[PDB]
Amino acid sequence: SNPVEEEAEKMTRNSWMMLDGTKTDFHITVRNKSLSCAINHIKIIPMNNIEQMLKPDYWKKMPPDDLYIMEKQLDWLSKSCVRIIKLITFDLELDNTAVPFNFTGFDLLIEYGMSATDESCIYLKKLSIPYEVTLRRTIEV
Amino acid sequence: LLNMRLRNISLKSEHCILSSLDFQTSKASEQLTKKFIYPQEHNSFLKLNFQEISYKLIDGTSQIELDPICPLKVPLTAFSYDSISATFKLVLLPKSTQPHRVKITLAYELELHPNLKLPVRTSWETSLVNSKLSNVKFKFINSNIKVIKGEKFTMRLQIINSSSSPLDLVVYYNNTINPITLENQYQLHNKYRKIAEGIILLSNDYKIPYFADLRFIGIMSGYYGTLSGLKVLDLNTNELIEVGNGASVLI
Repeated sequence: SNPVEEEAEKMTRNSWMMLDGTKTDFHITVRNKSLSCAINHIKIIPMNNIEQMLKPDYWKKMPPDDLYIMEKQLDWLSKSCVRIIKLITFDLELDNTAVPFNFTGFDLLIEYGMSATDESCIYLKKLSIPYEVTLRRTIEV
Repeated sequence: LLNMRLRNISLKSEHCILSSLDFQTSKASEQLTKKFIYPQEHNSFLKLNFQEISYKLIDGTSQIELDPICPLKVPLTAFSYDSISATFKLVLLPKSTQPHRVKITLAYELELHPNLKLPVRTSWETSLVNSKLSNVKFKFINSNIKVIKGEKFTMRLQIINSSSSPLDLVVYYNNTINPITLENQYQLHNKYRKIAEGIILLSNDYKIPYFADLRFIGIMSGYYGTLSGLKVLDLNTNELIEVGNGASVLI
Protein backbone atom coordinates (compact mmCIF):
# COMPACT_ATOMS: atom_id res chain seq x y z
CA SER A 1 0.00 0.00 0.00
CA ASN A 2 1.94 2.95 -1.37
CA PRO A 3 0.61 6.32 -0.16
CA VAL A 4 1.34 9.96 -0.89
CA GLU A 5 0.84 13.12 1.16
CA GLU A 6 -2.23 15.43 1.23
CA GLU A 7 -1.33 18.96 0.18
CA ALA A 8 -3.73 21.85 0.78
CA GLU A 9 -3.72 24.66 -1.78
CA LYS A 10 -24.61 32.00 -21.14
CA MET A 11 -24.47 35.06 -23.41
CA THR A 12 -27.03 36.35 -25.92
CA ARG A 13 -27.28 37.60 -29.50
CA ASN A 14 -24.42 39.89 -30.52
CA SER A 15 -24.02 42.28 -33.46
CA TRP A 16 -20.68 43.17 -35.10
CA MET A 17 -19.82 45.71 -32.36
CA MET A 18 -17.48 45.23 -29.38
CA LEU A 19 -18.99 44.29 -26.01
CA ASP A 20 -16.84 44.80 -22.90
CA GLY A 21 -18.20 42.77 -19.98
CA THR A 22 -16.85 43.10 -16.45
CA LYS A 23 -17.73 39.77 -14.84
CA THR A 24 -18.36 39.32 -11.11
CA ASP A 25 -20.50 36.18 -11.27
CA PHE A 26 -20.32 33.01 -9.16
CA HIS A 27 -16.76 31.97 -10.01
CA ILE A 28 -15.81 28.99 -7.84
CA THR A 29 -11.97 29.19 -7.82
CA VAL A 30 -11.87 26.17 -5.55
CA ARG A 31 -9.03 26.92 -3.14
CA ASN A 32 -9.29 26.53 0.66
CA LYS A 33 -10.77 29.87 1.78
CA SER A 34 -10.54 33.55 0.69
CA LEU A 35 -8.40 33.05 -2.40
CA SER A 36 -6.34 36.17 -3.10
CA CYS A 37 -4.89 35.88 -6.59
CA ALA A 38 -1.90 38.27 -5.88
CA ILE A 39 -1.52 39.06 -9.62
CA ASN A 40 -4.93 40.17 -10.83
CA HIS A 41 -6.44 40.00 -14.31
CA ILE A 42 -7.64 43.29 -15.80
CA LYS A 43 -8.77 42.52 -19.37
CA ILE A 44 -8.87 38.98 -20.75
CA ILE A 45 -9.46 40.10 -24.41
CA PRO A 46 -10.56 37.04 -26.45
CA MET A 47 -11.28 36.81 -30.20
CA ASN A 48 -7.68 37.54 -31.14
CA ASN A 49 -6.26 34.07 -31.85
CA ILE A 50 -9.51 33.20 -33.64
CA GLU A 51 -8.55 35.96 -36.10
CA GLN A 52 -4.96 34.63 -36.04
CA MET A 53 -6.45 31.28 -37.13
CA LEU A 54 -8.96 32.77 -39.60
CA LYS A 55 -6.46 34.75 -41.68
CA PRO A 56 -4.30 31.59 -42.14
CA ASP A 57 -7.51 29.72 -43.01
CA TYR A 58 -7.86 32.27 -45.83
CA TRP A 59 -4.14 31.85 -46.69
CA LYS A 60 -4.48 28.04 -46.21
CA LYS A 61 -7.51 28.29 -48.59
CA MET A 62 -5.34 30.30 -51.07
CA PRO A 63 -3.52 27.10 -52.33
CA PRO A 64 -4.98 23.57 -52.43
CA ASP A 65 -5.52 22.15 -48.96
CA ASP A 66 -3.28 19.36 -47.68
CA LEU A 67 -3.76 19.76 -43.88
CA TYR A 68 -0.79 22.01 -43.14
CA ILE A 69 -2.80 23.77 -40.43
CA MET A 70 -6.33 22.41 -41.09
CA GLU A 71 -6.19 18.76 -39.94
CA LYS A 72 -9.58 17.89 -38.32
CA GLN A 73 -9.28 20.80 -35.84
CA LEU A 74 -12.58 22.17 -34.52
CA ASP A 75 -10.71 24.75 -32.40
CA TRP A 76 -12.40 27.77 -34.02
CA LEU A 77 -15.42 27.59 -31.71
CA SER A 78 -13.28 26.51 -28.72
CA LYS A 79 -12.06 30.10 -27.96
CA SER A 80 -9.71 28.74 -25.30
CA CYS A 81 -8.34 31.98 -23.83
CA VAL A 82 -6.01 30.54 -21.19
CA ARG A 83 -6.02 32.83 -18.15
CA ILE A 84 -2.66 32.25 -16.45
CA ILE A 85 -2.42 33.32 -12.81
CA LYS A 86 0.23 33.52 -10.11
CA LEU A 87 0.07 32.31 -6.50
CA ILE A 88 -13.99 33.74 -0.99
CA THR A 89 -13.11 34.30 -4.65
CA PHE A 90 -12.23 37.25 -6.88
CA ASP A 91 -14.22 38.96 -9.62
CA LEU A 92 -13.26 38.14 -13.19
CA GLU A 93 -11.56 40.52 -15.60
CA LEU A 94 -12.98 42.70 -18.37
CA ASP A 95 -14.10 40.61 -21.33
CA ASN A 96 -13.93 42.87 -24.44
CA THR A 97 -15.39 40.14 -26.66
CA ALA A 98 -14.63 42.42 -29.62
CA VAL A 99 -16.34 40.65 -32.53
CA PRO A 100 -15.30 42.98 -35.35
CA PHE A 101 -13.97 40.34 -37.77
CA ASN A 102 -14.98 36.74 -37.06
CA PHE A 103 -16.65 34.04 -39.11
CA THR A 104 -20.23 32.82 -38.94
CA GLY A 105 -18.92 29.24 -38.61
CA PHE A 106 -18.95 29.34 -34.80
CA ASP A 107 -21.98 29.50 -32.52
CA LEU A 108 -20.35 28.66 -29.16
CA LEU A 109 -17.33 29.50 -27.03
CA ILE A 110 -15.43 28.23 -24.01
CA GLU A 111 -12.59 29.37 -21.74
CA TYR A 112 -10.03 27.98 -19.29
CA GLY A 113 -8.64 29.69 -16.17
CA MET A 114 -5.44 28.44 -14.53
CA SER A 115 -6.12 28.23 -10.79
CA ALA A 116 -2.67 28.73 -9.26
CA THR A 117 -1.25 28.75 -5.73
CA ASP A 118 2.37 27.61 -6.03
CA GLU A 119 4.74 27.15 -3.08
CA SER A 120 8.18 26.21 -4.51
CA CYS A 121 6.59 23.61 -6.84
CA ILE A 122 4.94 23.37 -10.24
CA TYR A 123 1.46 24.58 -11.19
CA LEU A 124 -1.90 23.12 -10.21
CA LYS A 125 -5.37 22.08 -11.40
CA LYS A 126 -7.28 24.28 -13.81
CA LEU A 127 -10.91 25.39 -14.11
CA SER A 128 -12.92 26.02 -17.28
CA ILE A 129 -16.12 27.98 -17.96
CA PRO A 130 -18.07 27.88 -21.26
CA TYR A 131 -20.09 30.67 -22.88
CA GLU A 132 -22.85 30.22 -25.47
CA VAL A 133 -23.14 33.20 -27.83
CA THR A 134 -25.08 33.66 -31.07
CA LEU A 135 -24.17 36.20 -33.74
CA ARG A 136 -26.31 38.59 -35.78
CA ARG A 137 -25.83 39.20 -39.51
CA THR A 138 -25.87 42.98 -39.51
CA ILE A 139 -24.53 43.67 -43.04
CA GLU A 140 -23.47 41.91 -46.27
CA VAL A 141 -21.77 42.70 -49.52
CA LEU B 1 -25.12 31.90 30.94
CA LEU B 2 -24.08 35.55 30.84
CA ASN B 3 -25.08 36.80 27.36
CA MET B 4 -27.78 35.04 25.34
CA ARG B 5 -26.94 34.85 21.64
CA LEU B 6 -29.11 34.20 18.59
CA ARG B 7 -28.43 34.28 14.85
CA ASN B 8 -30.92 35.42 12.21
CA ILE B 9 -30.44 34.67 8.51
CA SER B 10 -32.21 36.38 5.59
CA LEU B 11 -32.18 35.69 1.85
CA LYS B 12 -31.52 38.74 -0.31
CA SER B 13 -32.49 38.58 -3.99
CA GLU B 14 -29.00 39.62 -5.21
CA HIS B 15 -27.61 36.06 -4.66
CA CYS B 16 -26.12 36.79 -1.24
CA ILE B 17 -27.78 35.37 1.87
CA LEU B 18 -27.19 37.74 4.78
CA SER B 19 -26.90 36.28 8.28
CA SER B 20 -26.84 38.49 11.37
CA LEU B 21 -25.91 37.34 14.86
CA ASP B 22 -27.36 39.14 17.87
CA PHE B 23 -25.97 39.17 21.40
CA GLN B 24 -27.82 40.32 24.51
CA THR B 25 -26.96 40.15 28.22
CA SER B 26 -29.59 37.84 29.71
CA LYS B 27 -31.74 39.18 32.54
CA ALA B 28 -31.34 36.20 34.90
CA SER B 29 -27.55 36.47 34.72
CA GLU B 30 -27.97 40.25 35.09
CA GLN B 31 -29.83 39.98 38.42
CA LEU B 32 -27.59 37.05 39.50
CA THR B 33 -24.40 39.06 39.22
CA LYS B 34 -26.18 42.35 39.97
CA LYS B 35 -27.23 41.59 43.55
CA PHE B 36 -23.72 40.34 44.39
CA ILE B 37 -22.19 43.42 42.74
CA TYR B 38 -24.60 45.82 44.48
CA PRO B 39 -23.61 44.15 47.74
CA GLN B 40 -20.25 45.81 46.96
CA GLU B 41 -22.21 48.87 45.64
CA HIS B 42 -22.02 48.40 41.87
CA ASN B 43 -24.91 49.37 39.58
CA SER B 44 -23.51 48.92 36.05
CA PHE B 45 -21.42 45.90 35.09
CA LEU B 46 -18.46 45.77 32.70
CA LYS B 47 -18.34 42.81 30.32
CA LEU B 48 -15.48 43.64 27.96
CA ASN B 49 -16.04 41.97 24.59
CA PHE B 50 -12.51 42.15 23.17
CA GLN B 51 -12.37 39.48 20.43
CA GLU B 52 -15.50 38.51 18.46
CA ILE B 53 -15.12 36.44 15.31
CA SER B 54 -16.96 34.03 13.02
CA TYR B 55 -15.43 31.05 11.20
CA LYS B 56 -16.55 29.34 8.01
CA LEU B 57 -16.06 25.61 7.63
CA ILE B 58 -13.82 22.55 8.19
CA ASP B 59 -10.99 24.79 7.07
CA GLY B 60 -11.37 27.87 9.25
CA THR B 61 -11.77 31.11 7.30
CA SER B 62 -12.83 34.33 9.03
CA GLN B 63 -15.58 36.02 7.04
CA ILE B 64 -15.62 39.69 7.98
CA GLU B 65 -18.54 41.93 8.90
CA LEU B 66 -20.30 44.44 6.64
CA ASP B 67 -18.83 47.43 8.53
CA PRO B 68 -16.26 48.22 11.21
CA ILE B 69 -16.23 47.04 14.83
CA CYS B 70 -14.01 48.21 17.69
CA PRO B 71 -13.39 46.48 21.06
CA LEU B 72 -16.39 47.67 23.07
CA LYS B 73 -17.58 47.20 26.65
CA VAL B 74 -21.03 47.96 28.10
CA PRO B 75 -23.71 46.68 30.48
CA LEU B 76 -27.38 45.68 29.99
CA THR B 77 -27.15 45.99 26.21
CA ALA B 78 -27.50 44.13 22.91
CA PHE B 79 -25.55 44.28 19.64
CA SER B 80 -25.91 42.60 16.26
CA TYR B 81 -23.31 42.00 13.55
CA ASP B 82 -24.19 40.95 10.01
CA SER B 83 -22.06 38.85 7.67
CA ILE B 84 -22.79 38.13 4.01
CA SER B 85 -22.80 34.45 3.07
CA ALA B 86 -22.92 33.17 -0.51
CA THR B 87 -26.21 31.90 -1.93
CA PHE B 88 -26.22 28.16 -2.63
CA LYS B 89 -28.16 26.74 -5.57
CA LEU B 90 -27.67 23.19 -4.23
CA VAL B 91 -28.77 21.50 -0.99
CA LEU B 92 -25.42 21.83 0.81
CA LEU B 93 -26.19 23.71 4.04
CA PRO B 94 -23.17 25.62 5.33
CA LYS B 95 -22.25 25.05 8.98
CA SER B 96 -20.38 27.95 10.57
CA THR B 97 -18.79 28.65 13.95
CA GLN B 98 -18.72 31.88 15.95
CA PRO B 99 -16.60 32.82 18.95
CA HIS B 100 -16.47 35.67 21.47
CA ARG B 101 -14.34 36.75 24.43
CA VAL B 102 -16.22 38.45 27.28
CA LYS B 103 -13.88 39.85 29.94
CA ILE B 104 -16.16 40.12 32.99
CA THR B 105 -14.10 42.76 34.77
CA LEU B 106 -15.05 43.14 38.40
CA ALA B 107 -13.89 46.47 39.81
CA TYR B 108 -10.50 47.72 41.12
CA GLU B 109 -8.71 46.01 38.18
CA LEU B 110 -9.60 42.47 39.30
CA GLU B 111 -10.98 40.88 36.15
CA LEU B 112 -12.20 37.37 35.38
CA HIS B 113 -11.82 35.77 31.95
CA PRO B 114 -14.60 34.10 29.95
CA ASN B 115 -14.76 32.79 26.39
CA LEU B 116 -17.53 31.16 24.40
CA LYS B 117 -17.86 29.45 21.04
CA LEU B 118 -21.03 28.34 19.25
CA PRO B 119 -21.24 26.34 16.02
CA VAL B 120 -24.37 25.62 13.98
CA ARG B 121 -25.76 25.52 10.43
CA THR B 122 -26.75 28.74 8.66
CA SER B 123 -30.17 27.70 7.42
CA TRP B 124 -32.98 30.13 6.59
CA GLU B 125 -36.16 28.28 7.76
CA THR B 126 -37.55 28.09 4.14
CA SER B 127 -37.60 38.11 -12.09
CA LEU B 128 -37.43 35.80 -15.11
CA VAL B 129 -40.94 35.70 -16.57
CA ASN B 130 -41.84 32.20 -17.75
CA SER B 131 -45.10 31.28 -19.44
CA LYS B 132 -47.40 28.41 -18.52
CA LEU B 133 -47.72 26.57 -21.86
CA SER B 134 -44.48 26.31 -23.81
CA ASN B 135 -40.73 26.93 -23.65
CA VAL B 136 -41.21 30.73 -24.05
CA LYS B 137 -39.36 32.72 -21.38
CA PHE B 138 -38.90 36.45 -20.96
CA LYS B 139 -36.17 38.46 -19.28
CA PHE B 140 -35.08 42.07 -19.68
CA ILE B 141 -31.38 42.06 -20.61
CA ASN B 142 -30.88 45.64 -19.46
CA SER B 143 -30.90 46.18 -15.67
CA ASN B 144 -34.50 46.26 -14.49
CA ILE B 145 -33.86 49.12 -12.10
CA LYS B 146 -33.18 52.23 -14.17
CA VAL B 147 -33.07 55.93 -13.32
CA ILE B 148 -34.58 58.18 -16.00
CA LYS B 149 -36.16 61.60 -16.21
CA GLY B 150 -39.47 62.03 -18.13
CA GLU B 151 -37.55 62.04 -21.44
CA LYS B 152 -37.53 59.36 -24.13
CA PHE B 153 -35.79 56.08 -23.32
CA THR B 154 -35.46 52.47 -24.45
CA MET B 155 -35.79 49.03 -22.88
CA ARG B 156 -34.87 45.58 -24.17
CA LEU B 157 -36.93 42.38 -24.05
CA GLN B 158 -35.50 38.95 -24.90
CA ILE B 159 -37.33 35.76 -25.94
CA ILE B 160 -36.10 32.20 -25.49
CA ASN B 161 -38.59 30.05 -27.37
CA SER B 162 -39.04 26.61 -28.76
CA SER B 163 -37.39 26.87 -32.17
CA SER B 164 -40.52 25.41 -33.78
CA SER B 165 -42.31 28.65 -34.87
CA PRO B 166 -40.37 31.41 -33.00
CA LEU B 167 -42.77 34.14 -34.24
CA ASP B 168 -46.56 34.92 -33.85
CA LEU B 169 -46.79 37.15 -30.75
CA VAL B 170 -47.68 40.84 -30.32
CA VAL B 171 -47.13 43.48 -27.61
CA TYR B 172 -49.37 46.39 -26.51
CA TYR B 173 -49.62 48.54 -23.40
CA ASN B 174 -53.46 48.94 -22.95
CA ASN B 175 -53.80 52.59 -21.92
CA THR B 176 -57.27 52.31 -20.43
CA ILE B 177 -58.56 52.15 -16.87
CA ASN B 178 -59.31 48.68 -15.57
CA PRO B 179 -63.03 48.73 -14.80
CA ILE B 180 -62.77 48.25 -10.93
CA THR B 181 -65.11 50.40 1.31
CA LEU B 182 -64.76 53.73 -0.49
CA GLU B 183 -61.15 54.03 0.71
CA ASN B 184 -60.06 50.73 -0.87
CA GLN B 185 -62.13 51.59 -3.96
CA TYR B 186 -60.31 54.83 -4.47
CA GLN B 187 -56.90 53.26 -3.65
CA LEU B 188 -57.46 50.62 -6.34
CA HIS B 189 -58.63 53.45 -8.62
CA ASN B 190 -55.39 55.37 -8.03
CA LYS B 191 -53.34 52.23 -8.72
CA TYR B 192 -55.31 51.53 -11.91
CA ARG B 193 -55.09 55.18 -12.94
CA LYS B 194 -51.34 55.64 -12.55
CA ILE B 195 -50.75 52.28 -14.23
CA ALA B 196 -52.90 53.19 -17.22
CA GLU B 197 -51.38 56.57 -18.04
CA GLY B 198 -48.00 56.66 -16.28
CA ILE B 199 -45.75 55.50 -19.10
CA ILE B 200 -46.84 55.06 -22.71
CA LEU B 201 -45.42 52.63 -25.25
CA LEU B 202 -44.02 54.30 -28.35
CA SER B 203 -44.64 51.24 -30.52
CA ASN B 204 -47.70 49.27 -29.46
CA ASP B 205 -49.75 46.72 -31.46
CA TYR B 206 -46.28 45.69 -32.50
CA LYS B 207 -45.49 42.49 -34.37
CA ILE B 208 -42.31 40.90 -33.04
CA PRO B 209 -40.09 39.56 -35.86
CA TYR B 210 -33.55 36.48 -30.17
CA PHE B 211 -34.06 40.05 -29.05
CA ALA B 212 -37.00 42.43 -29.30
CA ASP B 213 -36.20 46.09 -28.68
CA LEU B 214 -39.31 48.00 -27.60
CA ARG B 215 -39.27 51.70 -26.92
CA PHE B 216 -41.23 53.72 -24.36
CA ILE B 217 -41.57 57.25 -23.19
CA GLY B 218 -42.36 57.93 -19.54
CA ILE B 219 -44.77 60.67 -18.59
CA MET B 220 -45.65 60.63 -14.91
CA SER B 221 -43.12 60.65 -12.08
CA GLY B 222 -43.01 57.82 -9.56
CA TYR B 223 -41.49 54.39 -9.03
CA TYR B 224 -43.30 51.81 -11.17
CA GLY B 225 -42.27 48.59 -9.49
CA THR B 226 -43.59 45.62 -11.54
CA LEU B 227 -44.98 47.91 -14.25
CA SER B 228 -47.79 45.72 -15.48
CA GLY B 229 -49.47 47.65 -18.27
CA LEU B 230 -47.69 45.95 -21.17
CA LYS B 231 -49.14 42.60 -22.06
CA VAL B 232 -47.64 40.31 -24.67
CA LEU B 233 -50.43 38.51 -26.47
CA ASP B 234 -49.84 35.11 -28.06
CA LEU B 235 -51.68 34.92 -31.39
CA ASN B 236 -52.22 31.18 -31.64
CA THR B 237 -54.48 29.63 -28.94
CA ASN B 238 -55.49 33.07 -27.75
CA GLU B 239 -54.12 33.71 -24.28
CA LEU B 240 -52.09 36.43 -22.61
CA ILE B 241 -48.65 36.45 -20.99
CA GLU B 242 -48.26 39.09 -18.32
CA VAL B 243 -44.79 40.62 -18.00
CA GLY B 244 -44.44 41.46 -14.32
CA ASN B 245 -40.82 42.58 -14.55
CA GLY B 246 -38.88 45.82 -14.67
CA ALA B 247 -39.03 48.82 -12.35
CA SER B 248 -38.23 52.35 -13.48
CA VAL B 249 -38.10 55.33 -11.18
CA LEU B 250 -38.74 58.54 -13.13
CA ILE B 251 -36.75 60.96 -10.98
